[PDB]
Amino acid sequence: VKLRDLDIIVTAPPAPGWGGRYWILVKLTTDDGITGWGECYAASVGPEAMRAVIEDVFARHMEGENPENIELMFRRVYSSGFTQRPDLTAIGAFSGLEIACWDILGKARGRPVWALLGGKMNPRIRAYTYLYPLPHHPITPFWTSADMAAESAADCVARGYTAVKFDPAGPYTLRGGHMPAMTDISLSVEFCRKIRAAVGDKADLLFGTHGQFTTAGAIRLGQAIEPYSPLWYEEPVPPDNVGAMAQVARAVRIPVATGERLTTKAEFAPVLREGAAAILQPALGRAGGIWEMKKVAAMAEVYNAQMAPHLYAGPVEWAANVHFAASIPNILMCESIETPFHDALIKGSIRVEGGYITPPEAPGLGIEVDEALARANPYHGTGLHLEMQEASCDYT
Amino acid sequence: VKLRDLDIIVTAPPAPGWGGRYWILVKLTTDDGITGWGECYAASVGPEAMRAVIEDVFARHMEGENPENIELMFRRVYSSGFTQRPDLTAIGAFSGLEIACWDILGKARGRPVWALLGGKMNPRIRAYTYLYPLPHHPITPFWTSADMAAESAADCVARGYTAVKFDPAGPYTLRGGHMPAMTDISLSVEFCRKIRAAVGDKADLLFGTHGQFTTAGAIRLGQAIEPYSPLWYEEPVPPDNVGAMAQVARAVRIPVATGERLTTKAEFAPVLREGAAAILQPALGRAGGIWEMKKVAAMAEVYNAQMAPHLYAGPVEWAANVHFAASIPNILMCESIETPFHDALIKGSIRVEGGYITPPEAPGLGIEVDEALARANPYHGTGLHLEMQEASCDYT
Amino acid sequence: VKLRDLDIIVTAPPAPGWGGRYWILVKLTTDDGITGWGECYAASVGPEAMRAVIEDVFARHMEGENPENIELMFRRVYSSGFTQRPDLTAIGAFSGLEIACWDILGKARGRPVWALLGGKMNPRIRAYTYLYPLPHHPITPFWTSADMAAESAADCVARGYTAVKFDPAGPYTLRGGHMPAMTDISLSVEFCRKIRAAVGDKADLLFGTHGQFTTAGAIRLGQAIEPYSPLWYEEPVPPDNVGAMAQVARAVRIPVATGERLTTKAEFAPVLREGAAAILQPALGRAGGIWEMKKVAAMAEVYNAQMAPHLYAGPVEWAANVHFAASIPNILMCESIETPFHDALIKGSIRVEGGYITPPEAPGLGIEVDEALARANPYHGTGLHLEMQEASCDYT
Amino acid sequence: VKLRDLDIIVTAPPAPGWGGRYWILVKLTTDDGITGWGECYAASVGPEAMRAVIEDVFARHMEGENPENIELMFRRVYSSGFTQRPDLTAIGAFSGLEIACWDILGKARGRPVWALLGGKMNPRIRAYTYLYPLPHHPITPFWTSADMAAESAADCVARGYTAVKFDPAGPYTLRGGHMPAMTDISLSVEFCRKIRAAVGDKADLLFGTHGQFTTAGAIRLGQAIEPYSPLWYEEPVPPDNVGAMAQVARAVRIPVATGERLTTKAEFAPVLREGAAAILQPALGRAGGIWEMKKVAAMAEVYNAQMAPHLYAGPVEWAANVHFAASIPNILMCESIETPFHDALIKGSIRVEGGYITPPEAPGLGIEVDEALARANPYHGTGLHLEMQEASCDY
Amino acid sequence: VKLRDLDIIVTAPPAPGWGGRYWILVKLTTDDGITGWGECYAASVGPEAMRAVIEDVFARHMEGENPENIELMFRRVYSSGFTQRPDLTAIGAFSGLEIACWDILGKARGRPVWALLGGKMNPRIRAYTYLYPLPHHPITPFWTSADMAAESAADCVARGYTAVKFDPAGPYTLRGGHMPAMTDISLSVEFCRKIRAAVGDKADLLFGTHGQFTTAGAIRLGQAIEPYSPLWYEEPVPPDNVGAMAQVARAVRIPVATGERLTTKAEFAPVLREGAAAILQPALGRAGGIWEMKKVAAMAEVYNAQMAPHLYAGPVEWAANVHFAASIPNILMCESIETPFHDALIKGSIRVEGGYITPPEAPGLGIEVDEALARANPYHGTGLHLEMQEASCDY
Ligand SMILES: OC[C@H]1O[C@@H](O)[C@H](O)[C@@H]1O
Ligand SMILES: OC[C@H]1O[C@@H](O)[C@H](O)[C@@H]1O
Ligand SMILES: OC[C@H]1O[C@@H](O)[C@H](O)[C@@H]1O
Ligand SMILES: OC[C@H]1O[C@@H](O)[C@H](O)[C@@H]1O
Ligand SMILES: OC[C@H]1O[C@@H](O)[C@H](O)[C@@H]1O
Ligand SMILES: OC[C@H]1O[C@@H](O)[C@H](O)[C@@H]1O
Ligand SMILES: [Mg+2]
Ligand SMILES: [Mg+2]
Ligand SMILES: [Mg+2]
Ligand SMILES: [Mg+2]
Ligand SMILES: [Mg+2]
Repeated sequence: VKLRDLDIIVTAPPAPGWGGRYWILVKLTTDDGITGWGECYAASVGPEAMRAVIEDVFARHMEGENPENIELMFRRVYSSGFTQRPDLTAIGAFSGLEIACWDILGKARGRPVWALLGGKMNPRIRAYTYLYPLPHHPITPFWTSADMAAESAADCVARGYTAVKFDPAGPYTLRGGHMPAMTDISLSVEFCRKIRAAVGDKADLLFGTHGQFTTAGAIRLGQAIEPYSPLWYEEPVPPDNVGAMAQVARAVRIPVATGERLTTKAEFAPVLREGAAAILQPALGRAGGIWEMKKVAAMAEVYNAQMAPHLYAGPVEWAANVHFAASIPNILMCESIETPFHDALIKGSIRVEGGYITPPEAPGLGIEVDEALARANPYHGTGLHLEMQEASCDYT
Repeated sequence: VKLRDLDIIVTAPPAPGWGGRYWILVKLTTDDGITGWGECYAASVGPEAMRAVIEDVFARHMEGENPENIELMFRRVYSSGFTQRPDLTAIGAFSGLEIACWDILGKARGRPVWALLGGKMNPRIRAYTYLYPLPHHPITPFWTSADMAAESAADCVARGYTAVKFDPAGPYTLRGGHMPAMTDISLSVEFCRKIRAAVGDKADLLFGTHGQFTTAGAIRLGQAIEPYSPLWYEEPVPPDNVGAMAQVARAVRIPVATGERLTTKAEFAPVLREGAAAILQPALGRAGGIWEMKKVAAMAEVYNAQMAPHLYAGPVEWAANVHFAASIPNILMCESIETPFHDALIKGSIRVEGGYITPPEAPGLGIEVDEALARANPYHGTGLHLEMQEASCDYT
Repeated sequence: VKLRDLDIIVTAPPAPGWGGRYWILVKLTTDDGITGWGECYAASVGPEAMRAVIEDVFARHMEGENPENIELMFRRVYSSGFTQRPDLTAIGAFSGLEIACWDILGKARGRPVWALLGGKMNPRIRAYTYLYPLPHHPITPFWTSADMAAESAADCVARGYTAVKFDPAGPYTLRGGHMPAMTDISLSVEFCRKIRAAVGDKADLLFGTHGQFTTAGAIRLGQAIEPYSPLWYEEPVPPDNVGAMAQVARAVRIPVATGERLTTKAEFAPVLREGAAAILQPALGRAGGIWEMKKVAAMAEVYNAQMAPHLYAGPVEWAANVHFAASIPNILMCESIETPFHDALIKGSIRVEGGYITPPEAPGLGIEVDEALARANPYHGTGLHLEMQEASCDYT
Repeated sequence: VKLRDLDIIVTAPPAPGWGGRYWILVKLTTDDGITGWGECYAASVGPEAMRAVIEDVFARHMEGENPENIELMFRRVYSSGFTQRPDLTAIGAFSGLEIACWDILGKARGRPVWALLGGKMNPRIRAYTYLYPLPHHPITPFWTSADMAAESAADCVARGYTAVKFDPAGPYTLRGGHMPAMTDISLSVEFCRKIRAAVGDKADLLFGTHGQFTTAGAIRLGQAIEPYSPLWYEEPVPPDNVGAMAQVARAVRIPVATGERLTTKAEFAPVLREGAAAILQPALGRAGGIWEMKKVAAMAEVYNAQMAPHLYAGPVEWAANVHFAASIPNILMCESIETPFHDALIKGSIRVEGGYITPPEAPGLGIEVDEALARANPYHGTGLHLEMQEASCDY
Repeated sequence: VKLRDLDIIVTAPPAPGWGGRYWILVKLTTDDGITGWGECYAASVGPEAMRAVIEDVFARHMEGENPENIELMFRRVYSSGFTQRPDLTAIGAFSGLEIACWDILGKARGRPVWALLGGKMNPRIRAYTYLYPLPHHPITPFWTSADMAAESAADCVARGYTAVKFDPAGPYTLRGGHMPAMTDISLSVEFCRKIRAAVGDKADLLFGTHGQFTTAGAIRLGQAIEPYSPLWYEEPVPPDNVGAMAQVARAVRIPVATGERLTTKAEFAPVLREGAAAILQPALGRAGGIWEMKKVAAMAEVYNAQMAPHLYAGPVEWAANVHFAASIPNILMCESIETPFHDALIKGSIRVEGGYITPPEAPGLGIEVDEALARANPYHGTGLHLEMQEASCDY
């Protein structure tokens, strides 16, 4: 078969909007009518600019191609316009389209995507979630309340989650790395202490930092939270300096996790080689798609390192994560977001049950995308999927 | 003053089209009506998608801002959408806009841009050019003809050039690095031998490769051309592997030059640190603009390394290169392209004279852009500025 | 479907016998009657012991399993008996069985194997061959005759080959590395000189050493042959010391190729990481099979390195090489052996044509194995596929 | 003399089966009637296939050879079939045969094997044991019971042992390294705390992990057990990544020990060179035999590192360990397993006495193998000596 | 048996005295009357002081000991007086005594020494020699004559030698490394050119420098001789800086050989680890003896490096080299000196024949030492075995 048609749907999750301001869905159709769904993860520019980028990438490198030719299509986009180094925006476009190709391939083969990726390694995939406000928690105060976070952790654990994520360490800003305030450090310690007291040995603590810090700052914060045995320390520094992250990794006793803002094996390889991270967290809708991330997973294997696929986006990218995770021996866990809208968008096709995800057995990604629901929920705002503060860190 | 309006003009150089399929010009206007001109260098996606990207970057991060705030505007774009690592496409958009800001600043200050960048280091800037066919040379056979290249080289020296560039080493393809054919090596040797014979000591040879090669291939080719004392070996490998390039630099006795496909100090710093290149060749319309490249020039200084700004684009980016070059102690030379169209587009405001460029004394970039000429030459081709071949290297 | 039956056929090539004393072929049959062919490359012990080893591996880890589960089956064999490090014999057994699984998968999917491996990268694959005696050459004197080798090189070029391999450097012995005799060095120079004269730019020289040498000896030999621009220097030292090989790589101006005696990504990753080789030459019937070697090919990509699959065995392993090579962007060339028996054994299903190989379009490996022919050619000797002599290097 | 005959006996230890499902014994006879016994440690494939491998290795490289020629026979097998890099299965076959050659050599020389290896360094060799259930302990609950492990440790100390080993860190699986569960870490801390309280300064704690973990996971577990001063941290990661293990060694304050799944000096040298381990634990029946391990012991010397020969097998390999250990300056301790079957199989010829082993003075390995007993205890299972679980870690 | 008696004999080789001013022979006798011969290589102080050192070492650490206990006796001497780091003089004394122990052990075992060292690897051992004046060559002009050296080289080849050594690079002085004169480089080039022309492919050139040079000077000299493909570049810098030798190794395309002035595995291990030398040339009478060098040979194996035992001493140390070399898979070649005195002192027991040495089959070192001849040739001078001049390099 040959790829023929592209539809792009930008959809806005209802309030409180866990998973960001909008999700960029792509729907591909072959010349014989098979449809595949994918999801792009790219917000350097807004959704309208992303539409033009996606349409270009598809028309230029993919339209009329056999969807089997995943290596070739990656090379075309990766090399586009005499580049042949990672383009964060163009590869974001490609990744979503590549995921749709896998959905198509599974349907054409009559097999789930994982069955095409070296088969099943994992009959059940360990899941985790951020700590989100419970219904009685005021949303804004929740983010700096250790007490409320501990309640959310207790509820996650009751529900079967074996790991929970939180970031009490303060705002990320556009200036780059900063030194944490003493209050950021003490709050981070309070969170770890209270969450550990609430979950005991029943769950791991995932310290979900957002690249806020200088190397110096990341080390000072890291050392303070060591006594609570967090399973990982995520993005301790901004994503533009592998050497700086390896410095943090060598100086703190907590495993460093990173990858959500990185793209292609050309960026993941140095992270491993320099010892910057032990746990890789690519967003498949950003990092080059399923096949490219299989290449990265194999690289992680020879460093005795593991994958933990990123999710702060919709259930389509999450379905890609699940098939990917089902097929690799070095899976740690899959980030997950439980909301009515996430579930409804794929008609409950794949779910976290008792803290774990069972790989679907249906063909392709094993999802039924509610296209009507996505279209009934357009994005009207002027913001990006996520945004970085302009105001500096508060020391007063 | 504040940045107010943006106009984007995509212009096609007339046949034979030295400088690529199209140039992306940007024109900014302040709220007091000062106009500034810049040029973007970004072709992962085509002109129409780039229009949308540039509009987004301007409206989101720059509209309404004081043009003095160059550090701030860079931080905004660089961090946009929770990224804060180089985005080749978004920073390409910013870079052109940043150059227009400098044009505006120079006009507001009543000074040439170089005077705002630490003043004048270089009363004259050494230029170079590719070897282009002479009026009596057939175009297609020229590129693989050592005899014709040598004739072109003699002509360049007659007109005062002290350095000439050529790439006789074969096609660059989307597959990534390949091993050169024996004929690629022999042709490269023949070019270097005959061009050296033609120029003697009057000019340097610049071996202007396009990242065609595996590390192994780059070393085999490099050792073969060493006897002709080429001043530099440009992009010996693809731009997505700093360690690989450093392996070439250590294994060949020719200084390695690179950078036209890199962006921001976050990418240039590791190139220096690992010893991947001795000469840095940013395209200012790609790499973050003038101020960001001043940062890189300072970094090159503490490696006893030099800048050689890239030009395979229009005279507006070139003008930016000139002001940048004029203000740095560690300038090697400025890539230049002499066509009637280049000259006409800036109304002969800045020219190579006897192999050298005098920094302009007029305010701003010191150019008068022929906007009418640009608009009379629209681009409506289907191709990208430059493109990478799909067919493999030919060994037969 | 499920794997059900295994047949093992050990076949001896007739005269002149290029490709070793015997080939170990495996035939797998599923519960629904689909057949797949593979080939094991393992001769630490003889074919009778290997038959017992292959039976054990299949029954313990593979019988009853869905052939899709390539990741899982590799993990089972690789970890077998609380090992989980490379076992050369056990993995040799698995590799052939794994290749047969791929033949089955392609047949089940109705697609060529390469189509299941990320699709087609290479519509034509560059082949090479050893220099073999011409009909007018006495066989034994051929191996040390530079004059005859040159004739054979010209012959290969006339056949359309673009690279030729030869080893004039003397015997490999069980003692480990030795220093070459002055005669070994002079003969190697004479070979390179006369072969280069005979082929000019029409073909590459592949210096096909067999790990005879101490690090010191390999460097002395390497420097002597540099003037002839050999494309690679194969196994300059024994395969049991990555650091020693990297020392050679750094001290010689020729790219180092290795891998035929290595197994799994666990061994190939340090080779890349330490810069021991630029070109990886796994024997797929030894190194863990097709999928494991796709993992290695991906690792080679992030070192800007290439694959050149090894062949000193039958056409079944070669078929695996072809499908593997068809699917990777970083293919250099495929080692090939053109004998009447190789061709007859797969009924001319896949052939070298004018120095290149077209990937087959038929399902699975795209071969029709002549089982009757393999069975009519049993192995009756007491030797191993290849053997290392006991007598030392001859300096007198 | 010349090696002429090989006999292979696969024997199964009676329940509870401390030492694994089966032991592969080899018996070599020279042309003038001297017999030597050795033991192979190799289970990538089962005993049936191993018989075929052993027969091949012996017939091809050793039959008809003078047993003095240990360097040559090693080179022959190591290089077999144009290989000349470690083959886990072929070298496991060779190792047992090589041990048997040393038994023969000792007998022909009229000297204990240690006497031929540079002489006696160690009049008494420090022994250690795993913690095994006491008679009143239920077998299954014992492995996760810190209380019972502490009781067993106290008993070990009362019998003279100065070091004890235990692994409470959870299952090893075929998937490769995993992250420990919080309960794996807490249980490991509980074991270390209670065993340390039970033994005080009277014994060392040996944290006998089985390569279960990712580098990250091994560092998290390792840091938690540091306060109890464990003497070593064994196989913290799988045996297929020297760089990963070196990362653990640099990041935890406990000496790393490894080697039971490694083979030949070609694999032990990089471990030392990269600082992956401070203590080397080859299984002599796997790693290339006695002489190859003397080479490794010498390499360990120039890294100020020590040897601790592995034992999860029979008394024959153990006897090889003792002679090896007696002859080296850099011995730490010898792993030992005390069962009635181990003792009976070598007719009580060598024994742990009060936590230490005296090198025997009799010729060869100084053992009398009860061949009849070995033959009366055949292996009837379908499994391997040890096996790796398919199911993942339980969180 | 136990070591009981020590006799020291210092003997001077007659003019022209190839092999140095004197050789230090040691003779050990066991309590049951077995005799063993060894040779010490130690010249920091003269023969009389060395006598006192050897007597002390023997009486303190070895007398009354079973000669089997080679590991233990080395540890004793190595650690003597709270040292436990290489003492050139003390270990030089031990080394000769250790060689004598091996002679005794072989006699007691009824086997050649090589048979006790892992058996035979090499049925014949490749030999080499310095280029010595031919009978019609004037001795003094010979050392700086490329023409005469080439004649001697052609003669060596006619006699079956496959490698020849020479040093045209100038004097070694007590000052330490110096820069070669242009004439030193030119003469070295002339030597290499003319010797290569005389031997073609029939022999290797061994550039046998004596540590004359600074790192810079060694690199300038090394690059100039590269075109003639010398097999090795011996001791390019003084033996007291591993990092400096490694700098030469990385900067010249010739393999570096060293070790004659080094002692124990503690010094050879860093040489390998840092990549300072690819070929190791211990003098067994200096470096710790046969067993200690077997440890070093095993270390060389895991660096894919080789041994070339040093000889500028008597036939007793040479006998030790031969047995050592016979037993190791990684032998390159054995330095040899053919003089009437060498041959007579061991009664022609072991000889170079057609450029190769056959390991003896007789018990022990397989030599019959002419004790009477040794005593008939005492050393009468006041000098040292070799000496370093005080005058600087001549520019
Ligand atoms: O600048 C170096 C690059 O490496 C990666 O860590 C980041 O993507 C960054 O862009
Ligand atoms: O691939 C690693 C990064 O380094 C740079 O060389 C490339 O642009 C890439 O983004
Ligand atoms: O794969 C690398 C090797 O290092 C050693 O630790 C293992 O034996 C493995 O085979
Ligand atoms: O000896 C260590 C390993 O490195 C690799 O080069 C060989 O396969 C060997 O097994
Ligand atoms: O000079 C430092 C040490 O290194 C060795 O090379 C020398 O023997 C010396 O003792
Ligand atoms: O072992 C190498 C040398 O360095 C010093 O530490 C020792 O004394 C020894 O002589
Ligand atoms: Mg995150
Ligand atoms: Mg260029
Ligand atoms: Mg080969
Ligand atoms: Mg263990
Ligand atoms: Mg010397």
